[PDB]
Amino acid sequence: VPAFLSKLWTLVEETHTNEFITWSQNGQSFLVLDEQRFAKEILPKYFKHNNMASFVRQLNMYGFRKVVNGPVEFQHPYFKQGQDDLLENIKRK
Amino acid sequence: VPAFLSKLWTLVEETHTNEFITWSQNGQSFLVLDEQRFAKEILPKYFKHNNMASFVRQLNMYGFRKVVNGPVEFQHPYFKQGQDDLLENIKRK
DNA sequence: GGGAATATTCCC
DNA sequence: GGGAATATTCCC
Ligand code: NA
Ligand code: NA
Repeated sequence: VPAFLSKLWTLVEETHTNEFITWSQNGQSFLVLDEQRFAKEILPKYFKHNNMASFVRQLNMYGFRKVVNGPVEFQHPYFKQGQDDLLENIKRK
Repeated sequence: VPAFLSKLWTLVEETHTNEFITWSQNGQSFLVLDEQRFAKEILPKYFKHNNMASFVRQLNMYGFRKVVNGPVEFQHPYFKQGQDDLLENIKRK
């Protein structure tokens, strides 16, 4: 499991970040709320940048898809709450 | 000129970093003094890491060579004090 | 030092 | 969103 996936799981799961990034209700996707504050305040604590576009570039590199200020939602079939055993099934493109 | 070369020039030229990274006497190379403190304190102000090996990986990627705690010295034929016009001649391998 | 994997940036 | 350039990491 590459660092991006382990950090992303920690990021979503961690309670102290849930103001900005957290599981959806059904646990089959995650939400990013307050994207401007998320990228300035949260991203540089886990990654080497503060750019939402670079975070989303990584999501796309691992096959995450968007779920169609305001919350944004992303999903991967093998990124599921309580099922971190599926993380090894996610492949970098 | 890629970001590494412009930052490296700024890093060497800047007086406030000369405790750790500075031109040699003849201006044809630069010196890194106190490498442990250089990488913990100076590198993360200009790059996205604090690892001497990653800085040296970039030097090698641009054709810099080492000049044979203790000071270490690096040179490139087109990295010359007062001649930043030569920076465009440095090529990434 | 350098090849190659992953990360970030840049641009279409 | 994704190709490709540059940056950083990892390993030999
Ligand atoms: Na969270
Ligand atoms: Na300096």
